[PDB]
Amino acid sequence: KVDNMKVSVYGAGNQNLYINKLNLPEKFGGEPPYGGSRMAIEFAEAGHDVVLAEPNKNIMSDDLWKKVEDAGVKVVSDDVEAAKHGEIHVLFTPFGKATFRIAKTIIEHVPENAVICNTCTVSPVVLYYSLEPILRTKRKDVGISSMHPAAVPGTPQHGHYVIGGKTTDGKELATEEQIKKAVELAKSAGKEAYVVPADVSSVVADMGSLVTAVALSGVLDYYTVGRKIINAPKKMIEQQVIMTLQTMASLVETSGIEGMVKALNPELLIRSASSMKLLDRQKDLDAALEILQNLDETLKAEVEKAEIKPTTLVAAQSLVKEIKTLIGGAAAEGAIKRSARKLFEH
Amino acid sequence: NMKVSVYGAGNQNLYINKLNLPEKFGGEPPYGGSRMAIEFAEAGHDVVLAEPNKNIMSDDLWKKVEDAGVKVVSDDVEAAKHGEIHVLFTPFGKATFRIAKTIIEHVPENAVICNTCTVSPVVLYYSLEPILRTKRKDVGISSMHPAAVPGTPQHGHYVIGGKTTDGKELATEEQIKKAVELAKSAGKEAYVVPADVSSVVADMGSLVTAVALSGVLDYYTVGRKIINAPKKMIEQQVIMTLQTMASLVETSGIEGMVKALNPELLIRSASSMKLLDRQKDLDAALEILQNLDETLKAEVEKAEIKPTTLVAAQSLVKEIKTLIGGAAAEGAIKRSARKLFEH
Repeated sequence: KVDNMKVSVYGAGNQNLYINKLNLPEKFGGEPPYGGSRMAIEFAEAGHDVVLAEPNKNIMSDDLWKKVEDAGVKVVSDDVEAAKHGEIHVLFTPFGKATFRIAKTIIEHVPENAVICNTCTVSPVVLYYSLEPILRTKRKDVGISSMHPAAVPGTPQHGHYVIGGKTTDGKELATEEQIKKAVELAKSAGKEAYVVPADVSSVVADMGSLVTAVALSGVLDYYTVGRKIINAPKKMIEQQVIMTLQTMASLVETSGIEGMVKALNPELLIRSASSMKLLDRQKDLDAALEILQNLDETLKAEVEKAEIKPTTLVAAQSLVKEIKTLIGGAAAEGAIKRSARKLFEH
Repeated sequence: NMKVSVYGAGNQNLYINKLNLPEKFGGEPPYGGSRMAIEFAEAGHDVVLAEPNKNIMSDDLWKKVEDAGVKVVSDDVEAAKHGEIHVLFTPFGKATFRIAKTIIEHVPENAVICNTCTVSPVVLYYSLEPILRTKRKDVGISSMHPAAVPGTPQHGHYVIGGKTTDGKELATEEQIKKAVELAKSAGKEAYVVPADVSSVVADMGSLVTAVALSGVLDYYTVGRKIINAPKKMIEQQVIMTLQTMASLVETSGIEGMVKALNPELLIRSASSMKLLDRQKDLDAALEILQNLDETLKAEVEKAEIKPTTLVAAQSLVKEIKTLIGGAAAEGAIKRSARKLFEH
């Protein structure tokens, strides 16, 4: 049963961002409003009973608000009023500011068996962790998922959503029924919807997908050159890929992007990577060599001023296993949750 | 001048006949480890090259090695007793670890052992740590990463692994100084980089480092200048992406990682991020991912996605240090790092 659901959307979307910063109408298409308010509109046009919670009326003009009201969306300023309404709750909080606050505000008011979905930025696993004390105790009925759009809702390019489902390591953050409800809601207005494990969904579909796609292209370039030209052993290539990506992630975590750049040194990196220009067409490498030679002088200045903080070489998944064997599964999971919250929530 | 031992002449068939370095990059054979030996000997050092496989190069190339004043031996133990500095140019499998373990109890007092390519000096240290801890507290571990094949014109420097960013000294200042001088005496520049990052900047995986970095900087620019996303958000997203990718390859291999991330979905989302006039990194990526090899395309669907735990790695390291104490946390980090990168 997935027709005429009661839906709550939180956040109309920063129309100044969409209209003037991204200039979506002229460069991508569609008409405002965009984002969360457009999601509410499309859900309502699909026959769902939709409430949009938005505390700031001034976030868009009266003329765009009329578009929302005409779709039959009910607009409220109080998140708690939207919380009591919906069986599915969609957080449209792109800048990861309000996401935790709104979730914490609504969790003790949402109806029995409600599911709460984040749309972008914050990973549903991190959202689950932030809510876990109540989800484990008083609200075991509530599910956590996500509904990541492929492009800003309202633009022609938005043709699907990615829904965060059971994690690769077997964690169910929402019931099968709750996930099915999110999937079918996502399909409103003719959209495609795909379930991807919740521990990877944000890396595939959110704005960080830019980094994912470019890093992946480098990984595949090296895999090809490594195997087909150099005949470097596969396990060696994988070990180097792991160490590269892990080191880069760890340095950003301790030292920020500027500190990470300072540690890896573009000038050294250009010299080493030039030696790997070994086949016909490696446009990813060509592009990187040119970008790294032409860094912004403002970025460069902040890089000399940056401090490289202590950063420990790890094999991360191997370390997880090792921690489980030392202190047991429950305590290891506690350690993983606490440290994930310290980086991604606090 | 210094007593130097080099281990491994280099696969001349690979450099000359498979890769055709003389015509595609330049220079003349031999390349790799035997060329390092030649250059060190021509700079006035007392060099032994240990190479058990006489057939690894033609007779004429061996004559070049000998004419440079390199002493060639077939036994790694003889080379072990010779050198104050030991440079491993070792087949890029497990031979690095075997040769290191073979020489460590025979090298002189205060010797330093340097790897050249592939293996991180931190991992080499971990592989030898039960011996370094106790019987050979005097022996240092470092690296001399050429960052190009020695003998090619592109080889102009070495990257030397120094004190780690978290403050571990795997070799003394005096040992690191020898590696620097060994590089400078052969007309190369020498750059000391923390040992925990040196293989990432200098070895073949630097291809991946450069391309991944360019994407990180692309998003940093979009994020700050167009979206006005907060810096910490941008950083959190970068960390999540790079960590998830590393973790998926660790559990599931490159194909499993590709399967988990789904190139078609990824292409669609990343396309929406073409928000600047020139993002050649993104353009190149979209073309690469849209046009994957049909054989590669095939082994990805066949791949299994294994259990993979979302972590904040450095936060988790701090968390384990406080939980079980620094000594036990370091043991856990060492063992688990050896399990992936050595075993």
